[PDB]
Formats: sequence, structure tokens, C-alpha cells
Amino acid sequence: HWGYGKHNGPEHWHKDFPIAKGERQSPVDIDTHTAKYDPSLKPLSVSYDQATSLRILNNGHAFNVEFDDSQDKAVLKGGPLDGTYRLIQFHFHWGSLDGQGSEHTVDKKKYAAELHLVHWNTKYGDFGKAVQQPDGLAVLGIFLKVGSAKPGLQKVVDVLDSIKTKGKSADFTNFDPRGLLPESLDYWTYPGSLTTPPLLECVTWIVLKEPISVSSEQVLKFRKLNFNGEGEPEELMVDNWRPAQPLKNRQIKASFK
Ligand SMILES: [Co+2]
Repeated sequence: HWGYGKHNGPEHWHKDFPIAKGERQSPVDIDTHTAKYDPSLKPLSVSYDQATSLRILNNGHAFNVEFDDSQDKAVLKGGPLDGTYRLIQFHFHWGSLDGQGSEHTVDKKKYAAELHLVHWNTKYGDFGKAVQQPDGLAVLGIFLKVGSAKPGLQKVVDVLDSIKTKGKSADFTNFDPRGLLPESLDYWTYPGSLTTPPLLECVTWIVLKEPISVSSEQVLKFRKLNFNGEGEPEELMVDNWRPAQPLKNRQIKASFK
């Protein structure tokens, strides 16, 4: 099936998912000089006080921290969005080395990792319906650089032992995603896609300007995960990022001057 290798990685996905060569694919390089400030954009509203985390899963491609999305409990609104988007999961993309790992780039700079907080538009009733719509999802993307530790991340890092291999899950209740956010909510936004198969063109991307800092030790623990299942040959879960795609006929807008 699809993955990140030589024989099954991003450069192959188009055969099973021709939308890979579409008009609104993600990620992209953010050219900071050509992104235009849009005074009509709003402050982002990220309301995570009632978030209810449930479980953490190694899906063979990343790990997902899953939320209860059966009520408006952790919602994204404002910014470029019309209406209300409910948090379903977050995950990361990361590298084999600190010099790569992010999906978006900023003036071609690659960060060590990138956090995706995935939310679906409540007007479509559930996730699976939302991904069929051009305004179905809102993904908040946050860059990670290596430096100081992120205290709020440590709970995630320390459960990773228990979900080493593909298909393993663990209870992961009472985790507060507010501890993964930077100080500033300044952002760039553009219309794009999921960055993994099926590559659906359903996402309003909201990429924060300010990265969070994590320690080397934290990211090193990400890199101990496995793509493989239990008792299969070990293949470290690293470089689970799609490179930048053509911007085509899109504009990236900045929320800040
Ligand atoms: Co992602």
C-alpha cells in the first residue's frame, strides 16, 4: 500500500490517487514576500477548554491523538473560516534529521516537524461527509523547531513506547492540546488538500507563523516509532512528510502585517 519509501512514496501516489496532480494540493512553500496581508481576515478562535482526548493510535503512517467529536467541545472558528469546525485528531509529520520533516516550508525552510490539528465543518454532520466538500476541513498547522523542550508535549512522547508498531493504540484521556500552541496566532491561509492519500481537496489550511520549540530528546522519541506492525521487519517511522506541491492558481494570505 502507500507509504513514504522509494517504491511507495509521494512520487507514486498519483497512480492510485490521480488527484495528487490536482489544482489544490498540499503542502506548499509559503513565500513570505508574496503572501499578502488581508485586513479582512479575522483572528483565529481556538476554543479547546472542553476538549476530550480519548486515544492515541499508530496508524502505520503517523500517530493520531483522537478526540471525542460527538459534541462542540474543541472548535476552531474565525480566521478565514465561515462557521464552526470540530477537532477530531492531531498528528505530526517529522524527519529522520532535524533539518527536514515539515510539510509546509517557509521561503523553502524546512522545520524539524509539523503538527496538524484536524477539524471538520459541522455543517456536514460528520468527518466522512465533510472530506467530500471543498470547505469540509480546517487544518491548523504548527511548525516544530528543536531547542527547548515543550512541556505540554511530554505526555505524548512518553506513551509512544506503548504504540510502537502499526495498529497499536492506547488510552489517552485528559490531554490538553492547548499545551501545543505557540504564543501568537498569526497565520497564513490557503485552500488545499489532505497531504496523505486519498489527497482530497477539502482543506482550508491555517499555518501558524510562530513555531513551537521541542527538545532533541522529544523528537528523537518520535523517530523510534515504527511504520511496520509487530513482528515485522523494523522500519523506523521517519520522513513521513509529502514535499511541497505546485501552488497553481492560489493565493496565500497573511493575517498579519
Ligand atoms: Co497531516
